[PDB]
Amino acid sequence: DIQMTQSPSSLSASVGDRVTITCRASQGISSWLAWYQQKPGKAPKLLIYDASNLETGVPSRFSGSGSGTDFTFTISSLQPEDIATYYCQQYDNLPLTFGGGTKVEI
Amino acid sequence: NITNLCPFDEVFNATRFASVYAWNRKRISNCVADYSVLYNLAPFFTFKCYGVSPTKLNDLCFTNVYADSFVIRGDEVRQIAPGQTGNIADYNYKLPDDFTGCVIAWNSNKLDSKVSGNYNYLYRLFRKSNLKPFERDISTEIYQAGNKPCNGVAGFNCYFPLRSYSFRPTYGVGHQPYRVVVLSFELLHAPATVCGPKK
Amino acid sequence: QVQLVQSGAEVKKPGSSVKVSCKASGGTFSSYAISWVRQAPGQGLEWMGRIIPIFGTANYAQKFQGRVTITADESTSTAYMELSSLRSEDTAVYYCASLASYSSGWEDVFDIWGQGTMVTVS
Repeated sequence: DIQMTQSPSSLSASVGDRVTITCRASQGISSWLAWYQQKPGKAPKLLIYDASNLETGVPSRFSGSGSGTDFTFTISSLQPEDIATYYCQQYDNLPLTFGGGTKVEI
Repeated sequence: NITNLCPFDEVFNATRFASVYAWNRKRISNCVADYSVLYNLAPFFTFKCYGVSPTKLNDLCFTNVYADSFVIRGDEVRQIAPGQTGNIADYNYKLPDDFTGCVIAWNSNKLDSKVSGNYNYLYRLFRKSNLKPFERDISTEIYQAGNKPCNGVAGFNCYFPLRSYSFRPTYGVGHQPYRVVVLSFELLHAPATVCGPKK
Repeated sequence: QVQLVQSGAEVKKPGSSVKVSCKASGGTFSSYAISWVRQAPGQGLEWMGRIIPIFGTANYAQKFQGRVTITADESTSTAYMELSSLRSEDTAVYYCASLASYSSGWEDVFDIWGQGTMVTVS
C-alpha cells in the first residue's frame, strides 16, 4: 500500500521561529493530502484539508503546499499554542495512510 | 477598456470540483476573456458551443458570464446539452432551450477515482418534477410513497433521493468520471463586462 | 453543527472482542459517514475502515480485513465497530470521526473527531 515518509521526526524551535515539515509520498498523489494537529492527550484537529486549503477557523498562521510526491507544511511563527504533533494524511486512494508525525518542542 | 484577465485558471485547474448535486456557479465580470488557453491545451478532450463558435469566442463581447462546474460519468456528458433528457438533465442540471454558451468536458479518472471508493461525487436520482433551467436543489428529504408517510428510507417508493457514482479505476471509459465546465454567455449591447483581447 | 460522542473505555484479556460505539448528535443521520482511526500508545494514527450507512457500504484496511466489522443503526444513530481475536498489540486509543467525502465535492479528510475510547489488553 502507498506509504508516506514524514521528516523530521521531531523539530525544536523558539517563539516566532518559522517551522517547516516535509511529507513525502512513495507514489505520486494529485494534491490529495491533508495535515492534522494533535495536542497531547487530545484528538487530532484538521488544520489543512487540501494541499493548500485551510479549514474554516484555522489561523492563517499555518500554511502548506506541494504536489506529486513531495509536500510541505509550514508555520509562519511559533506561538505557545502551536506546540503539538502534526501528521500528514494521504487520501488519493482508499487505503488512507498517515505520516510518521512530527513532534514540535519549544 | 479593461486589462485584467478573467479568472479561468481557478475554474478549470481547480483541484476540487463540486458534485452534480449542488453544482457550483462562478460569476465572471470585468475581465479580458482569452479562450485560446483553454482549447489549445491537451487535457480538454471535448469542447462544444451553442449559439457561437470556439474560434469566434476571442472576438466577441459578453454582458455576463457564468461558469458552472461539476463531475459526471462519461456516458452522461451527452446529457449536458439543450433539450436533452435523463437523470442529470431532469433532476440535477438542465440547460435552457435557447442556451448560449459552451460545454467543456474531459476525463478526470486519474484524479477523481479510487479503488473501491470515490464517494466524493453524488447525483440526485428521485424527484417529483424536472428542474427548471439552471435550477439548483440542495435538499435531501426522503421520497415518501404516499400511501403512508415517511421519516426515513423505507420500502417501495420511500427511497433516499441521492446516490454516489463510486468511481474506481476498474470502470470503463463510459463510467469513468468526467470533469465538466459549462460557460454561459449573454450577448446584449452596452454595458458589456467581458470582452476578448482585441485592439 | 455536528458532534460525535463515543462510549466508555474498555479493558479485556486477549482473545475477546470490543463493541465500542459513537452516537451522532445534531443534524440528521442521513448526512454523516463514519471512519475509525487507531493510535497505538505513542505511535502514529492508523486508518482502519470506512462506513457509509445510507449506501450500506463498508471498507477495511488490508490488515483488518476479515477481523474488523463496522456497522450502524439508524434507529439510534450509533455507529458500531467490532474487533475480533484481541491480542496485546491491538491495544490503542480508537477514535470515531466523520468523513467529509460523503458530501458535495469534499474528500475523506476527517472533520469532527470523537472523544476517543481507551482500549487496552491486560
